[PDB]
Amino acid sequence: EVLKPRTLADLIRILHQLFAGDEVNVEEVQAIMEAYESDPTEWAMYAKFDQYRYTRNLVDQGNGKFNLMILCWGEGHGSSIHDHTNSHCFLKMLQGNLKETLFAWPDKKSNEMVKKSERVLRENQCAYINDSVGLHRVENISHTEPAVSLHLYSPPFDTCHAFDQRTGHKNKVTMTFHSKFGIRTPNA
Ligand SMILES: [Fe+2]
Repeated sequence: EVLKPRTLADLIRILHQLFAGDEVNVEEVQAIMEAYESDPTEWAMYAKFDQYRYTRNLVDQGNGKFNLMILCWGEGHGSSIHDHTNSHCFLKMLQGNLKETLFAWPDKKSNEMVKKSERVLRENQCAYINDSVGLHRVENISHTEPAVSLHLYSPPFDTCHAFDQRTGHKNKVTMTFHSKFGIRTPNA
């Protein structure tokens, strides 16, 4: 019953329809993204890794409605604890596996941060998060294999906050692209 995109190209086309409006059905988007069968032949042009940290690779600008990007996690690479600047955020596995740890939001008080949930995203699985759901950290589970994920943010955003697990203090972080449309960006 779920519309199954047969290619990354089909999926992008479907996403343009699902975000053409002002409403967006989260479970519907989640199911269609999950239904797409990851095919490395179709997204290898975006799979540009860096030795020391993960990379963000823009695939499609979604007519200003959303950003679609591919994130490449080297061996052992992970993110900090961050928020998502009041946007919808979908992340689907394209290769390997990521461990998502959901964190609760900190008070004004300084305290160790509390884990709310911990899981591994399976092959082709699509997960969903926004700021009302919680904060999270994402990491490659493997020290011998990469992980690759497909992320969709609506509306688009280029700033977020990173959180110190020990205190809950946060810092604003401007997010950058490693590449856009298969083309490396100036200055990593
Ligand atoms: Fe995230």
